[PDB]
Amino acid sequence: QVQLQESGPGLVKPSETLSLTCTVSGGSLSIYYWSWVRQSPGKGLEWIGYISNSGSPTYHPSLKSRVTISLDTSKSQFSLKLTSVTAADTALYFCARGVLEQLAPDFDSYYYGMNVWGQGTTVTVSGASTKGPSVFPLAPSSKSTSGGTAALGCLVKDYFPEPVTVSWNSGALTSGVHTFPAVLQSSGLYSLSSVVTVPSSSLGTQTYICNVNHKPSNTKVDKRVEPK
Amino acid sequence: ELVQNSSIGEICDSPHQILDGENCTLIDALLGDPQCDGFQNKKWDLFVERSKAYSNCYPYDVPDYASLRSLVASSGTLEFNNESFNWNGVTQNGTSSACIRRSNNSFFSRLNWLTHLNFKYPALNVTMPNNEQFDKLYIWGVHHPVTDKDQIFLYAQPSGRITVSTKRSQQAVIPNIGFRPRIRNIPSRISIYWTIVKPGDILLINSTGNLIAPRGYFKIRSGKSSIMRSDAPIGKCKSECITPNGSIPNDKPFQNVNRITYGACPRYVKQ
Amino acid sequence: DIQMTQSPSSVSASLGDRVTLTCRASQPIRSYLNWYQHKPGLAPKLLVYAVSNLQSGVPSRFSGSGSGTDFTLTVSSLQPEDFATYYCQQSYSTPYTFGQGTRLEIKRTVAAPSVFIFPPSDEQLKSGTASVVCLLNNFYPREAKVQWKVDNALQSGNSQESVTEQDSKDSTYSLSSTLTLSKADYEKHKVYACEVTHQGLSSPVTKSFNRG
Ligand SMILES: *[C@@H]1O[C@H](CO)[C@@H](O[C@@H]2O[C@H](CO)[C@@H](O[C@@H]3O[C@H](CO)[C@@H](O)[C@H](O)[C@@H]3O)[C@H](O)[C@H]2NC(C)=O)[C@H](O)[C@H]1NC(C)=O
Ligand SMILES: *[C@@H]1O[C@H](CO)[C@@H](O[C@@H]2O[C@H](CO)[C@@H](O[C@@H]3O[C@H](CO)[C@@H](O)[C@H](O)[C@@H]3O)[C@H](O)[C@H]2NC(C)=O)[C@H](O)[C@H]1NC(C)=O
Repeated sequence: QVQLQESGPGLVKPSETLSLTCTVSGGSLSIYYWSWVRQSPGKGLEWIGYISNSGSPTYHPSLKSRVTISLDTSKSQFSLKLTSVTAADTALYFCARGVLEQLAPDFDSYYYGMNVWGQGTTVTVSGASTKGPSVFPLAPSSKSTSGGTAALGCLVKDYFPEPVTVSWNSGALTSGVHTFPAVLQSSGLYSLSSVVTVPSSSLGTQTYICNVNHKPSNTKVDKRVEPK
Repeated sequence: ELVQNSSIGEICDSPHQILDGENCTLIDALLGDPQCDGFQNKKWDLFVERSKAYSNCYPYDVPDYASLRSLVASSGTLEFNNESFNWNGVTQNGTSSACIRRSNNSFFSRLNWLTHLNFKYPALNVTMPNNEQFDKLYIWGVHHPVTDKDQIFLYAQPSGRITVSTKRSQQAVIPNIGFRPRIRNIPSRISIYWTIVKPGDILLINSTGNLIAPRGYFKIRSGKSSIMRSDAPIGKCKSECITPNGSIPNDKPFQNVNRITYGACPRYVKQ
Repeated sequence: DIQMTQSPSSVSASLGDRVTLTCRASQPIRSYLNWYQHKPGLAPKLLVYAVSNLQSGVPSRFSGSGSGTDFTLTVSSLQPEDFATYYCQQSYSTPYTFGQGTRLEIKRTVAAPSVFIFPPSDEQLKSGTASVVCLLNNFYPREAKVQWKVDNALQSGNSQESVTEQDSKDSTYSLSSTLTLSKADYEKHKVYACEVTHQGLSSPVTKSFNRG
């Protein structure tokens, strides 16, 4: 099969130079081209630039001299570099496999399809430094139960920047889990909540641990919740 | 106003023999595309391509598209003759579900798609003499599979090689295996190439796989015919001059309708 | 230098209906355009190569068309697992400008949420901040209204919320609201509650606790 994996920092201070790295899985190169696109918060996808297997790049003219993409077939990796970054560069960057073809019916110009994609690496450009979150228990009280269905969660509050990954019982609890997107409170920090609906009869029996990872703040937190 | 500021809007079928491509391009009819069966061996003084023309066969491409389009246009004839090549040791008449002829899996009518025979596809040494006194035009192709699996099941050879050569020329093509966006449920492609075999010269094919073999040659003489792109309908009238905006009488010494003309046409000037 | 425009921007269409999304171009493109399927937190997938040319793993109920400047996608029978948000590119010039995107709404199940509330943990209270969480689970439409009352005082400007994206298995949402107060403001009052008003709610629902 074929898969892509972007790797790089989650936060870059302004005026610095971003540097992310995508990775080839198990697919041939040859005619493939290799482009990245950055998804804004809701502004819409923006194309950046793409290199042939020979090593001939073309930028996106919106970024006048700010993009320099590279390629190295020895490690089957290729990186993109964004210089002189400013706050307008906060986005979610992807790497995708483009295939350049000339279709038979119309020869008039080239086609381009992003056959394979990667999940994304959230990148923020801001001056504020990183901070670890505080995980507080959302204890499943008697007032939090409805007709035998109880709910319990963990409040991951005050961290920077995005994102954080929350799991339950080291990933052994997925049914009924709703981890909400974080909100940016007035303190300039993020805060979300991850809950799970479980049968109320299993409260006095099952131990419920929530596990949180924050790659920027470099912290790994386990927090088991028991009601009281 | 010696310039005809507006044209007829229609193309006259006289005196020039006009052949409308309709749902077919010249190349699709040249290769023989299922919907283009009615263009075989059909002559034209001027061949009009339409913007609404597609292809409904097995996806391909042509590197030097502009050379081959002008060759067939200058000859004005799609007349080919089938020559019996010696394809011993291979399976002929390869079909695909993307090229439906007569409600059946088929292929380009003028191309023979070669696969292995009992999982053995030998090096092919094939000679064709061309004993005539006129240039032969051969149309052959190279198939690009999607996976090493597909390359193996089709040709029993991981690295195919093709070398179409004459006493004067020599062409070599290498397939390009890889995942490609599906075209009519097909992720594989074909690369089309042409070879002119002059009178007295010999055609030699050395192939080990991935060969879309030709079934015959075409007659080329670089005649008076040509090709044009237009959407104006073909009407019942008589007019010497023809432009992509319609026919034009040739009684005025100048013209500005379009810089592309054919036949006894007034000289073009700008607006 | 060269842009496009996709219409509409966001439209709801019920289960089993037939929706059409149109991408408008600045200049005629013939068939140098593509369409993609982008889901929550997942990598965008190709739907349409050129025009009406489908990719692997795409049902026949999807089908596009168009030429020149106008191209459309059409989902014959809308299914919940599709959902996603849809784009178009202009694969003809070098800028490769992408479409703005059109949100697809499932708009099928009509139900009210089961509402829960969570008091601030003593760990956070000892730190000088109180965060109350009101939970809304399994519910459509997205449009809801969660009001906070502290000793029957309508609260505003001190609360935030976020709505989960459509869980395709049940086509429902989940809403969480976090009321933030200082420690001094928390223990000074007694009654806290979140008042929920929603289409599926016959009457405004209130869950409350009475210590703080
Ligand atoms: C040139 O190509 C066009 C496009 O393929 C042809 O137009 C299409 O012709 C087919 C029949 O050959 C029509 O199919 C029918 O459509 C109806 C619904 O409209 C459907 O119920 C039938 O079962 C059948 O599939 C199709 O409608 C028609 N499309 C348009 C836009 O007219 C055209 O006939 C071709 N012309 C030549 C001379 O080959
Ligand atoms: C692949 O398909 C083509 C047809 O599309 C086959 O060509 C056919 O080959 C046979 C050879 O047995 C030809 O029959 C011969 O006809 C001549 C008269 O032209 C006759 O004198 C011979 O005695 C013999 O009967 C047949 O005409 C020819 N058809 C066409 C349309 O050219 C080809 O054989 C197929 N490939 C394989 C490997 O079978």
